[PDB]
Amino acid sequence: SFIKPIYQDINSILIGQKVKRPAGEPFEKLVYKFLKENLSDLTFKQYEYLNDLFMKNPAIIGHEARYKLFNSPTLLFLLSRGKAATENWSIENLFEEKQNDTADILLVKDQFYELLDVKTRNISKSAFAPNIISAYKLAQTCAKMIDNKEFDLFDINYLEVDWELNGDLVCVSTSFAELFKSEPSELYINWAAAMQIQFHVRDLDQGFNGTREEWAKSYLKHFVTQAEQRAISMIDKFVKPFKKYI
Amino acid sequence: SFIKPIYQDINSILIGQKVGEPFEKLVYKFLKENLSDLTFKQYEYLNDLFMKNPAIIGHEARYKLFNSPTLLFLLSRGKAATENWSIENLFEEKQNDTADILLVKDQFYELLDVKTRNISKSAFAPNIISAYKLAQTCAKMIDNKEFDLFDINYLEVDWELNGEDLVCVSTSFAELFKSEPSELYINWAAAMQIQFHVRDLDQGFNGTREEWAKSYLKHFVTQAEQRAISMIDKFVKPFKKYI
DNA sequence: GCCGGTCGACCGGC
DNA sequence: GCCGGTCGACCGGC
Ligand SMILES: [Ca+2]
Ligand SMILES: [Ca+2]
Ligand code: NA
Repeated sequence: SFIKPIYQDINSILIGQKVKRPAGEPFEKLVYKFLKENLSDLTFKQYEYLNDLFMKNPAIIGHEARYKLFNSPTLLFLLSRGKAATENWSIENLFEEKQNDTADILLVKDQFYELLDVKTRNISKSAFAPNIISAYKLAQTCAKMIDNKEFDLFDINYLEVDWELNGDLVCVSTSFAELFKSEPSELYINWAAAMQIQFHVRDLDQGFNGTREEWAKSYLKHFVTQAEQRAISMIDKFVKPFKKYI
Repeated sequence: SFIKPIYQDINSILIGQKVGEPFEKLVYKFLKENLSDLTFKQYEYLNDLFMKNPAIIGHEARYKLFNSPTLLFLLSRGKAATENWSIENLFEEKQNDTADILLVKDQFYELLDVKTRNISKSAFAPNIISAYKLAQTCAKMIDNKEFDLFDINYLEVDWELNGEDLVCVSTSFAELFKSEPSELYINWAAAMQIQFHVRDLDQGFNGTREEWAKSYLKHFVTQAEQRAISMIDKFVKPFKKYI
């Protein structure tokens, strides 16, 4: 992680900070801005990242060509836009943001990538652990890590930003965590909720003590297990209760 | 539908005015200017139903005000929020709310939900309403035998950024309970949500509401079964080889 | 404490 | 044409 080193300054900086008001999504703008002010050469929005990468090789055109530019089936898988969209990319037609992009920020250096996703959170309101990342996307991710044996390329990390309403919104606190540093098997997969791993960064454990490859293998086990179970529970929850009306 | 008659009226004005989109607010206005009398935001309606009965208090009691195991289900905000309600502590908008707009007149409820559709970006049908919520609804409907109480209608609002702002391009209007059930797409991963564009929605169903519920339920059961099988093939067969 | 449903609308593979 | 996964968080029942 490139950002733990200065997490305290981030912490201190953000705590206090305020934003306008019509959820606290725009708090991420500040993270990016701050990160942009103390890690300039490592910080990109994910679209911003693709852009630079496609600008650096203006001759490489066409999506299959541009895809080769990643040098990593896995990173290829997490950061890249679609074929047509890769096809039609151009200096006059840059990538813009996209709800469904994996990361909110990339910190990259010496060909190591940190994918930062910023979970905002209204602590005054209830406490509903939010979507973290797709369980299925995380699974395909692991398969690739083994299949290409890319176990020392990137990490997925989270920066919670707590805030509350005050006349203006203001961050009262923040947490930070590392995905690949948590227990694969304790991860809560919410299937209906777009199959999203769900937790509060605050409460995420970091006691994991094995290799990255092991982690992938343990996650894939958890996933498959929960997948089998879910298939079964659907009969109970979704069929059984309604057979009677037929 | 208290909308269908004046659909022409609505449509006409909608096209050409500007403002994720949120013309949802726009339309409300029209319906308020022209129907201020049976036009509520869902939550607004609730303050009204609660303001108009200052005697009844606590939740157990306040739900009787719905006089409907079904509307209750679809409209209620739930024990604690309801218990804690009072004129100095009114409901606000809740992301979770079933409806965007509510037209109720002579004890018939029209549950309206607009769908904004960036018509320039993609043809990605949006979530229309959780299929499982709907199941529960149909079940209640059946049970409590209340087929002539409420409609769930949609009104699409297309748009593009042809200018400094967005801009409505055109609209559409369908009725969930006029569609063929067995035909509705249930995207399980997407919050178990029925997905469609209003413009493409079949409106050719000619049975009883009782029939519609019975058919929709069969469709749900069938589709819940295939999804469970889909999971094995999609999220189990392909990864077993890594363990 | 524990658990999992809902709104919102969004591409892109073949 | 046919399909369906993804980000965003967010509530209440026992
Ligand atoms: Ca985020
Ligand atoms: Ca809506
Ligand atoms: Na809906």
